Amino acid sequence: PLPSIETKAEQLTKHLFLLLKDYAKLGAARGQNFHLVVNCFKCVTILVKKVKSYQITEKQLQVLLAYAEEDIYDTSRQATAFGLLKAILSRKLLVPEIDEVMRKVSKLAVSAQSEPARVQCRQVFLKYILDYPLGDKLRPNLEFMLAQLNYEHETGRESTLEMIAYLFDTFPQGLLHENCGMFFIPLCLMTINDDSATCKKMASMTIKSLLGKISLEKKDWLFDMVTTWFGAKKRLNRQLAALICGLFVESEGVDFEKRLGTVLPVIEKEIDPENFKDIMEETEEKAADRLLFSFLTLITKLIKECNIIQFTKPAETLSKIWSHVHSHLRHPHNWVWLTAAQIFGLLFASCQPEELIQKWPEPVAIKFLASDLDQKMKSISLASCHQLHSKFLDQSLGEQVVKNLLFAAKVLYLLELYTLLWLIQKLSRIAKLEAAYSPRNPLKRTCIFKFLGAVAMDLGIDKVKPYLPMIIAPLFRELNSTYSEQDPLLKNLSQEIIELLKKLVGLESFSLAFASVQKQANEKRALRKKRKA
Amino acid sequence: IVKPNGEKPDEFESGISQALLELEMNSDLKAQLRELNITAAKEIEVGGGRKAIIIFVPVPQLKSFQKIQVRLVRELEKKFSGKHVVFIAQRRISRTLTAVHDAILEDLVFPSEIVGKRIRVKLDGSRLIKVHLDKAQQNNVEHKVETFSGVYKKLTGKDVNFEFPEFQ
Amino acid sequence: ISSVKFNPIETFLLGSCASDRNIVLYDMRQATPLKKVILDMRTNTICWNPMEAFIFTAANEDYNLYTFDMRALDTPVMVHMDHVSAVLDVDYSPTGKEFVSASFDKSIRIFPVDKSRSREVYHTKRMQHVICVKWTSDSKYIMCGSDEM
Amino acid sequence: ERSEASLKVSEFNVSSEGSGEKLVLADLLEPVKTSSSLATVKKQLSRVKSKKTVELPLNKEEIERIHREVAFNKTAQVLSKWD
Repeated sequence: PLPSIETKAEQLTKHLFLLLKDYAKLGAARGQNFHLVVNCFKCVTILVKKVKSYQITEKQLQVLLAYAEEDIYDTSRQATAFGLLKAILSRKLLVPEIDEVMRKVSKLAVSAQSEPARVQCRQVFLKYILDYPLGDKLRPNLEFMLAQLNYEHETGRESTLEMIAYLFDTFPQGLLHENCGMFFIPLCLMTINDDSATCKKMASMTIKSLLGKISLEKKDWLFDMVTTWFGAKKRLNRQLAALICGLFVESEGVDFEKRLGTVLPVIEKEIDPENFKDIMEETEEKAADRLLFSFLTLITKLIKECNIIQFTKPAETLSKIWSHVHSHLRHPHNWVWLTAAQIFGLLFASCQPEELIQKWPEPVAIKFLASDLDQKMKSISLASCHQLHSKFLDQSLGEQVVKNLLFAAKVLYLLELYTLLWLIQKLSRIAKLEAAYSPRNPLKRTCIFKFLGAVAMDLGIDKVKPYLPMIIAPLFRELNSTYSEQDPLLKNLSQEIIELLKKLVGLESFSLAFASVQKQANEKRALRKKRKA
Repeated sequence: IVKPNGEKPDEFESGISQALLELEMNSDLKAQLRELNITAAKEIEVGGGRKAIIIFVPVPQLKSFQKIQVRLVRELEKKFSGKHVVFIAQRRISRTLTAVHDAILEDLVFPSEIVGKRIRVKLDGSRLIKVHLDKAQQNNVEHKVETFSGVYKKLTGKDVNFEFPEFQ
Repeated sequence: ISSVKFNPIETFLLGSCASDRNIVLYDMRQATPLKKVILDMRTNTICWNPMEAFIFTAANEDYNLYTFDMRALDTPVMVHMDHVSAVLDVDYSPTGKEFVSASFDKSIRIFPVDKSRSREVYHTKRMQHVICVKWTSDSKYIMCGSDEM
Repeated sequence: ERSEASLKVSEFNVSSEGSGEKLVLADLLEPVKTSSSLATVKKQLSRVKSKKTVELPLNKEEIERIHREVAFNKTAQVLSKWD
């Protein structure tokens, strides 16, 4: 609050216009001249914004518009006039030159290499669409945006989706219905035909935002397009339909049952093994796998968004669906059986183990496991044992397999009381065979060791004792080894697991169990000297 | 595709390896990419906003990487947002410092050959180094001279300018 | 760059000479060079015709003088061939019909613009290595600066 | 014995168009049954296709070159007055 500002405000305006006249022309902002132009546009913006005091007249705003236009076309330098350009838009200047300038800013929002440059261009263009009364010209500015979705570079294509998502949040309901068909179909291509992953994710989110605020009658019309794609001959069209239908289940939420009746017959055809039995071309094998993977992810979305597990009415289709997922636990592609393991993992968390044996209308999924329960749990364990031998095995991959093994281990135990040793012996053989052949690879030993610790912890202190020598037997082998001193990852893991065994089970009984492994080591070597002779 | 000296790969190097695998199996370059691997990848800033990726490849494979240099650069620049990509062999863990610098400079401008070198001493006493490139490949590497100068300054520490003489 | 000269007619234009034997034309308003032409040897000095906006004359190291039309730089308008050493400086008479040239050989010559041979040559025993020459503004006198001080 | 060349599993990491055929925009519009709303959607999409997408910015060197030809033509037009 300075009283000399009002007296000197007239002299300030002349000085700032002279500097803008001199230094905003082409090629006049290199080197030291650049920072003068930067601070010159900032100080002018303050004068424009404060209309209450020493306000800039409307004729002068047209002059400042020309200077700002000359700045943004200068290719050599970075543009510095975006802050001024926003301030003019807030003053509601209505001249024909506004429209031509905004076209350049819209082009710059896509093609600018600098990340801050694209951010500022978007805010100017978005400010222009919402706050100016040009209704007739609003339509061309929207179809220009959709044409920009085919930009060759990722950054420009990402910036377009940023602008589209903002308009979906801010348009009224009526405008959104009129242009629904314009946005939806080209965005469907972006989810499948894009080269980058992050643009595909952003394309999915802006579709969901569109589906959130759209009326229910328009939702049905859009879904008929998806249903038509489901029956399309093209393999890409079918996996596109699964991907788009996967977006509905979030937007519908718990309201997808009205459309759920037609979706199930379509899925059971695709995930059925008979389709993919014989394929002679590597192109079709990848086409088949990407189709199958997309449909299984649709099933996962249905299981979490809807209570598909706790459904009984479409009993005939659910039984066929739930058996095909079991048949895909042996699929060679790692992306396939990982999702199949995720599907079967979702069953095991939902159903308590004592309930299944107690049963050894009703939901089909529970009835699927309950019937032939001994045969099913053997196949699940055997399939999980096969997944450990997969070459594309990781820590994230192993964790899902281990959790499925934990549920199979529990179920077999309570079944015995009313093959756990067979399961432990099978995994113990894998650890023995790997260390002999390739001690370098630690992946399978890590998953097996984590399995042993969790199985013991779940079992009670008395119950681990019949199984204690078998649990600790592979741990002793890796406790001391030639490769163990080189890479102590396995040795440290063994020491950690042993300590929980000492806490969980009595220390004297642990010493009794540990000695029992030690003595059996003594006779086995003693026979080995006889074998040496 | 990344084989560093017993270290974990970085996120940028992992992304480069992902793109290389995508080209290896999906595209029609399998017969060459299958036998090839890189050592490291780095990103640097040149020219007041420009960005350059340097792909460090092992020496015995470098010649093979020259067979498909242009295709890989064209695909990787499109995969990124226009950032300039250069392939350089891994010299520093035989040759003296000057020999290593010369080998780096040869690898840096690969589509064009180095045909001459001049040093001009200005009246103030400063020196300007000019490296001459062949006229046949001028249009291919004409826009990358600032990138070459920035990369050479970052790696070696010397200031170098690039020109195209009329006479061969 | 050795020399730079403003054009007296169409005052926004510029001319220049550099060390790789080229001549470059600039434009002040648009802040960009216009065109480049390369000769056999380096040009020492450039001068604009004060009566013809598109005409300029270059003093070159190959004992010669070249008059150019800046619209068509592919070929020179005329060549002037009386000097026996490198030409260092040129200056036009205000009438625009003649120019005077200094050379490393101890003489100065007057050439008509439309002719290829000199009208006159001036020399003195005490004069050596004429460095700079200016035609006076009333078109009556010539002044020269040499290295005997 | 097959993998998708991406470490993380997602529907966005599938890397489509690697092998097989391409899918154009017309394949989405052809099979669906005709209607007035479908007709106006087709008209809107055709008008969108009519618009021009922004080209990649040219390199600095040819931008400077094109500046040179523009300025030279303007100066030649100015100088032709004195003939």
